[PDB]
Amino acid sequence: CGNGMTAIDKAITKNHLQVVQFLAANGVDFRRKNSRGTTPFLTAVAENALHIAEYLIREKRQDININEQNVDKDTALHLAVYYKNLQMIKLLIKYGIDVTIRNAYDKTALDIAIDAKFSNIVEYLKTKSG
Repeated sequence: CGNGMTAIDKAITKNHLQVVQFLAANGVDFRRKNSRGTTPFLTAVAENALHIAEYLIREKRQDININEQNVDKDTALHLAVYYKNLQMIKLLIKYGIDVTIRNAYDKTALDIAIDAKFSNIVEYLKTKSG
């Protein structure tokens, strides 16, 4: 639409599934990045769309790699924890998220967890996965 402000971002913000599924069937380029440099699924995670992200991860396993990263090289896990959500982070964990890929700004999760006041997510990380 211009200046990297694609309407799919606000469509995900509205949190409606029909148009999102129609666009996914049409073949939207997940490799293409917006002005912010974030992939459409990363944008959907940043918009806190549980059902849209769930559909994108379930029916597009082969379309988008679990190692695929944006320009700043971040996974959806940190962006999801940024909104303190729990159910969708458990869903992301049970999909086998990658934690062994590079990152740019180089801040870990344990150190920020000590002095950033989130408990349930980090305890869930330590409980089962490991």
